Amino acid sequence: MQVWPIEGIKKFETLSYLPPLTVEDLLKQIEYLLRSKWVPCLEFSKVGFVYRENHRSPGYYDGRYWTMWKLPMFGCTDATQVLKELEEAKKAYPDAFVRIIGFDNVRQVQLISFIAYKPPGC
Amino acid sequence: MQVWPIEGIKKFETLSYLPPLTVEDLLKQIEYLLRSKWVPCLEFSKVGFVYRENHRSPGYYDGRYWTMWKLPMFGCTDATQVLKELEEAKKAYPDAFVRIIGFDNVRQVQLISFIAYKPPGC
Amino acid sequence: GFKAGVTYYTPEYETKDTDILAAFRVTPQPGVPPEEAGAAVAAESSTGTWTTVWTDGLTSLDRYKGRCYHIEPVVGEDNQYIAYVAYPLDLFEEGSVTNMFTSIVGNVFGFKALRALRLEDLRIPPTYSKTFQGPPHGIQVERDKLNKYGRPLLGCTIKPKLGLSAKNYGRACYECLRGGLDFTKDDENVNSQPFMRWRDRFVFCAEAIYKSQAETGEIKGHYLNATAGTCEEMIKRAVFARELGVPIVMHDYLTGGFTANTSLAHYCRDNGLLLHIHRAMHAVIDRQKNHGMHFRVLAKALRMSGGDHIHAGTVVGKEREMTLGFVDLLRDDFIEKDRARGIFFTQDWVSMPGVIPVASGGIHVWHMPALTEIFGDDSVLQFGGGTLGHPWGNAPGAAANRVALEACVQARNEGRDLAREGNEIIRSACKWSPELAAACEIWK
Amino acid sequence: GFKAGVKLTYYTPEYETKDTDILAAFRVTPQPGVPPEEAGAAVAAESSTGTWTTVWTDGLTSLDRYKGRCYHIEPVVGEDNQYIAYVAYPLDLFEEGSVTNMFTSIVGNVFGFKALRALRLEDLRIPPTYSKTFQGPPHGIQVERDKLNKYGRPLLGCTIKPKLGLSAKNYGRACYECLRGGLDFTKDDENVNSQPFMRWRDRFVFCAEAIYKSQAETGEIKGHYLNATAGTCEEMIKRAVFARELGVPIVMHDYLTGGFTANTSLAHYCRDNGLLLHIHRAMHAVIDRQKNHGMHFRVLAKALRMSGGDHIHAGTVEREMTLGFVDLLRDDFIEKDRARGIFFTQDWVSMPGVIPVASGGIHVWHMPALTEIFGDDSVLQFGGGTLGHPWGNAPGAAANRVALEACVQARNEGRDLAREGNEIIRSACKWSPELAAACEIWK
Amino acid sequence: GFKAGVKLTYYTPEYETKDTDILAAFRVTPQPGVPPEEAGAAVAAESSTGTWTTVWTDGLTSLDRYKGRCYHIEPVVGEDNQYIAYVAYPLDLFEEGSVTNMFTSIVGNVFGFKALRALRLEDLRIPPTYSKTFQGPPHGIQVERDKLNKYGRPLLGCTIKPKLGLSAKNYGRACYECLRGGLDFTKDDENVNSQPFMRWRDRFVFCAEAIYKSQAETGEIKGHY
Amino acid sequence: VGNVFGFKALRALRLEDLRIPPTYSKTFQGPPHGIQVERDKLNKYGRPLLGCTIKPKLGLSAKNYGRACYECLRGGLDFTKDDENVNSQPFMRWRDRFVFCAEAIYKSQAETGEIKGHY
Amino acid sequence: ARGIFFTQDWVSMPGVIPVASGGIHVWHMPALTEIFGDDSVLQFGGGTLGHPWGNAPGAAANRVALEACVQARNEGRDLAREGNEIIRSACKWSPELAAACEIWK
Ligand SMILES: O=C(O)[C@H](O)[C@@H](O)[C@H](O)[C@H](O)COP(=O)(O)O
Ligand SMILES: O=C(O)[C@H](O)[C@@H](O)[C@H](O)[C@H](O)COP(=O)(O)O
Ligand SMILES: O=C(O)[C@H](O)[C@@H](O)[C@H](O)[C@H](O)COP(=O)(O)O
Ligand SMILES: [Mg+2]
Ligand SMILES: [Mg+2]
Ligand SMILES: [Mg+2]
Ligand SMILES: [Mg+2]
Repeated sequence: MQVWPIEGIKKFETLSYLPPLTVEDLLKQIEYLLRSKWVPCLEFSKVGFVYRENHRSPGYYDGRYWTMWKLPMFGCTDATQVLKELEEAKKAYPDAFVRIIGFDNVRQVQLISFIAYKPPGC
Repeated sequence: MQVWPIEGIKKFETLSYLPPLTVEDLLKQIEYLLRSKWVPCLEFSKVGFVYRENHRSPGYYDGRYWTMWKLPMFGCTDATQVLKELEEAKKAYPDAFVRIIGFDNVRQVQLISFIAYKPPGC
Repeated sequence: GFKAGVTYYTPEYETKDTDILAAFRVTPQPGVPPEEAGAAVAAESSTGTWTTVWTDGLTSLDRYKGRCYHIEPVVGEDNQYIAYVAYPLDLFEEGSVTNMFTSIVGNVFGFKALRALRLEDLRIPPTYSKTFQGPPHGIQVERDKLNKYGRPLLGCTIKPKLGLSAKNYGRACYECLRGGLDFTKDDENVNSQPFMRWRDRFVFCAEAIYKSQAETGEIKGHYLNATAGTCEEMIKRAVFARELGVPIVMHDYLTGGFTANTSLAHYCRDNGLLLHIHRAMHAVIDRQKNHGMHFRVLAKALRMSGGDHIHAGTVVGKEREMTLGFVDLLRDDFIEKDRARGIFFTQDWVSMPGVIPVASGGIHVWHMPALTEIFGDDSVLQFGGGTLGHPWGNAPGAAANRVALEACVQARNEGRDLAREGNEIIRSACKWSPELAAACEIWK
Repeated sequence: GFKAGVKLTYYTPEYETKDTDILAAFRVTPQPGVPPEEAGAAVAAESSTGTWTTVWTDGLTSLDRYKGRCYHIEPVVGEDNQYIAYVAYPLDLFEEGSVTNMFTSIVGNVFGFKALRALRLEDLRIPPTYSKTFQGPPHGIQVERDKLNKYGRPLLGCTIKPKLGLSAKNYGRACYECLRGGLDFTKDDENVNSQPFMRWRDRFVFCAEAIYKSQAETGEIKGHYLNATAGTCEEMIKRAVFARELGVPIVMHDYLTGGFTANTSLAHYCRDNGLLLHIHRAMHAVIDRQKNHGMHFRVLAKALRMSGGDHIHAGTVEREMTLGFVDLLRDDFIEKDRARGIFFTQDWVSMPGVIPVASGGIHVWHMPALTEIFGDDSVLQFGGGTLGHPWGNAPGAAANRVALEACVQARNEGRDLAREGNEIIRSACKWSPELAAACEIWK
Repeated sequence: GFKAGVKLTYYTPEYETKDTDILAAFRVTPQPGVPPEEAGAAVAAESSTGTWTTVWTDGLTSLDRYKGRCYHIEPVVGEDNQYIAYVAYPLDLFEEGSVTNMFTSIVGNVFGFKALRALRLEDLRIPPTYSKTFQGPPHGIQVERDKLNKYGRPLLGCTIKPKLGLSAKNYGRACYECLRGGLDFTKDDENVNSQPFMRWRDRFVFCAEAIYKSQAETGEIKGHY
Repeated sequence: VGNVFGFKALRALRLEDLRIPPTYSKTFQGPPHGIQVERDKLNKYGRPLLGCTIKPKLGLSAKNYGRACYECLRGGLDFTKDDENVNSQPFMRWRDRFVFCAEAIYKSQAETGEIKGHY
Repeated sequence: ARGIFFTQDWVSMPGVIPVASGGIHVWHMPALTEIFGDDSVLQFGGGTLGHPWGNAPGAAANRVALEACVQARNEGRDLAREGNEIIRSACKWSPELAAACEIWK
């Protein structure tokens, strides 16, 4: 019988329970986005999880929004371009978590979000 | 006249005002659980006391629940087996508090809880 | 056929599972046979009338009459008998202890043919008890809420009851709680008075509760007395306790009354507050063996009206059997008839939660073994002078009691006989606990 | 210094009571081997600041200002072990306006002290300084007479029977017939609250129709004591509220079984809404029957006057003792009188009085005696005495009303009701067929 | 000991019903090949504590205290595949005063079980210990007769038609004429709540005028549902 | 469906579908939030949500019930759930269950960093 | 053919998330994911509380199985045909899932 860890295993929703995603793994997830005609975008934060500082009413949480890295990559047709931006973000903010999200103009909502980089020690 | 300490003496309910329990002392308390036909279970936490972060309404407290070490030892008839698990917990989590709890399926409630291990600075 | 002019003793009657049964200790007046005494008890506590009334012809009386179905001599007494009476379920208002008491003991005790009368027990049928909320929480829920298991709970009753400022009162509370006690308590007389108004007491006691809780890491509480002159005031006090987020409030159920107590019990259920019940004034009613109401009846009534804790005496010494009897009636789900313990009827509570019995009085550390053995873990032991009287103060006094208790618990769990090794268990604990050693020297 | 653990302080024979002290007279029966001074002394300590071991917190205040004091002890003529211990309690011990606290403070603990074999609270001296913190009766004797426009005679009522078993409508029918015959009120039994087959709201509706039908027929104001006694305060008030909506004049409460906290709340509601409040003393005998232990009814009576009530049951016809507490219930100033069980001079400083109510197995032949004993300021309840008349409720009510007025007329003329009672009733029988019929059945 | 998981705990023909149990009579039609005993067990299991895989949390309490149990199965005369399965449910499973919970607890899940081709709840034995937690009728037969002062005959009413299409006033007119002729009540169709052309408050106003006009005319108490 | 299913001329009747016109549906609030709003509120995207229905449905104390919830949530499930039969009953009254389940929700949420809930 | 007898227009009224429940476990994850897609809730009662290592490991097993299915689907794999392989492959790096798969195969 094995005990599930209580620390060092904090999560970032979808795909964060799989082993660390390799560059190839990430590329395929990004390609899924482009194939589905969704717009990829990078987001980063030095705080990786939700909290409740300003209110505790139903549905209210702080820390859901992170910061946008530049703008959504509209018209992107090369998944490699997204990786390029991820590398730039990591270079500028090596101490920040970076996730890849996706927007769909047809459904008119954000509909994808997965962690792509975690700072050393996080 | 002697003054009761204000620090370094935080408690863990039943039996925590007694001197540190020896291995022999611990086995006797476990056997009591077994003779009483109750099910022993280990619980651990890196936070040893109660607090009120999410609410302050009557009867609500955070920190009452700790994390379960594996599962309740149903059918256990050897107090030594409980000791074995306590040692594994201490080895896996030397910086966490570990307590032994008990459940009774007749009264249908948890009915035992005493500290069994405190780190090297608590 | 009317007939103006000037039916209750039925030994052939078979009780219904919906009947409320009563066991009355009756002392007939001279020249009054016990059979006549029994009928009077039943008639005067139900449909009996001195003269014939034509309105009886508009309904079916044998459907609403109380019936004395059995009478037996009292062991030892020469003119005392136990008369058993059955009352139809339809006579009682659902969820009202006030009506149950009014219906059964509201009139019969003043009947001329009865020199003396005492209600010993009541068989509350499930069909009637299910119409009551009962304890706001009950034994098991309380232990889970406070995260306390495997030992009696400990509390200190603050003294002097009257005379301290709200702040000095709260200071005493903090010191008691930080030393190891689970609760501190307001005296039954402490409501709101000149020099110590209730809201000020609530504020300082709340500060004390939280200061001690933060220091020790264990959940603490103070029985904040909400007993008041009016229901509006009583609720007002419970409301502020709720705002403060404290775990428990208190009520003197007999002096405040059942209508008010039930209202308070409902409020506590709706707001997650534990309810400590003090039995002030009970001895005015339950002390004499020949007249009144035995405490076990008042205890069942409280469980039905609502309370999480209830004082059960001191039972201290080495009455024991009678106390264990009503303690079971208060805590257990099913209690079999046991005359040796004052249990006249088998009582089935059909899952209504139990109430934690509270032991109090002039008890101290040397009584810990006996108290633990008598009550077991599901009890609250209150030490007033036994804490505030410690030579080193409240915190050390609390520690002495907590240590003495855990020593007894440890010994009992290991299989030792508290009823025989009690003193030795305490003496052994004195070896490593200076606080306990100091307490034992003063009260031995 | 605070040193230690485990009649020298609580027995003060020359203490002079203060006008603000609450005084108590306890009938004490000491255990064998216990001096009466220690007995009376323990009564004081155990009903105040007693403590088995010394506590340092006592040094943070002045306990002598909070202790009860036994200032006098005397034997009860005829007992080798029964005495009356007088105790004085400081005003500061009591919460203003709370009978609940007064009872808790004085009788909440002492009765179980084992050095005492038996204890009975006989009387309490309620100081004006404390009674002025209580509303008292919602209306009181004088206001009630003015509201109902009834003067010069005891009021009359009928307690409906059978208490349980009748439908709300049949119940109301019985009420109408009683009221139309001459009775001022009809009444719910103490046990009648809300039950299967007769729920309270239905009873209130039909009784209201009965009240108004009989009032319109006779031209005299009528009422029915609608019992608001309930399991919770919310329910109790809910019932008083509907009575208010119906516009009826009076409601009822079983003060001891419902409790003082609830009773005080109801008395307040009645004052705020112009409702008279009839108080039934159900369960009092559990406490006040035995001379050796408990609380005498006069204490429970004073407590009710304080908590609030316009009527209060007082018996059925001991004599001297009854006249004593009746005065305590009705008058403004009552001088001490041991012959009538009045242990303390009682000054009510204008708090209204309560109308005493007589009930039980009484009938027309008891009318002269009842009128003589209680006087005009009382209510006489005839349950079987009305519903048991051979001609029905209306004639039964008429018989009682006639018998009463015959007694009142005679008394007013100067006749001795105590000696000419039977002759007064026999004479009335000669012109009242209704009374004659009743007199032949209950002679 | 707790292990993996996977009628063995629900068909108890020896079980003696308790006076506090809620009893149910289910007309069950088993799927082909399903033994009558297995179907009855399934009815009890799937309407109570039956779980597909063993869960260790069951070890924290006493199951036999919360399981519904099929205590009797009777074949239905004339059917080669129909039986009445009787199930007893402990009192503690039900929330006091809640018909919603009683239905949820008994018929909330079992009717969809694949092993049962068809299932029909025929009756329920409501124990006094449970029914006493319910208010029941606001008034009931006897109180109603006393309130309306009507005795010795069935009451009479007319259900207004057309249910929809009349103005509130024309509707009330129809009511008045019915009541004045000798009927005790007039009635709103089950479909008549509040709709375009006849809003509820307007209907209540005109029906009230009709109730009182007819009552004053006849001298008998009138009403409109 | 209020009256027709009982007509004797029909041996059996089943309503299969209803065409709700926009003119009628627009008079209803509809879902308090709906699929998209829920995903945004919980900050969960790209996968089905996961939950565990607590068992045994009846028999556990409110606290033991809550303990089971905490352990389920901390392992990766988004929600834990009350059985349809679990409302308020002897041994597990609703307010006690709410208190303990709330402690479980917040303990697991703080531990994992993901938003948690209990039906 | 799918029981839709009328064209239904909801004119922007929000949708409701469908919930799958019953005797389902890790091996059903691929099928469940393919049938309902992302906008659904999958309830695992016995499928969690029945895991040999307890609730936390049970939850982890279900969360891992689901994300493995989601990942594979996103890459373009056929869940209806490669389901078992997707789960078996995930068992290699997830002891929790491996334990679950051994119990309910
Ligand atoms: O303040 C206190 O210390 C208690 O209230 C005390 O005065 C009381 O005497 C005991 O609790 C026993 O009383 P009972 O046996 O009457 O409960
Ligand atoms: O219902 C009634 O007819 C009365 O309630 C009656 O039962 C009662 O016996 C008398 O009122 C005297 O009672 P007390 O003297 O005890 O008040
Ligand atoms: O407690 C549970 O585990 C569920 O509530 C379960 O008992 C129910 O059978 C499924 O939810 C499917 O039922 P339906 O398909 O009928 O919804
Ligand atoms: Mg006290
Ligand atoms: Mg009466
Ligand atoms: Mg219709
Ligand atoms: Mg379910």
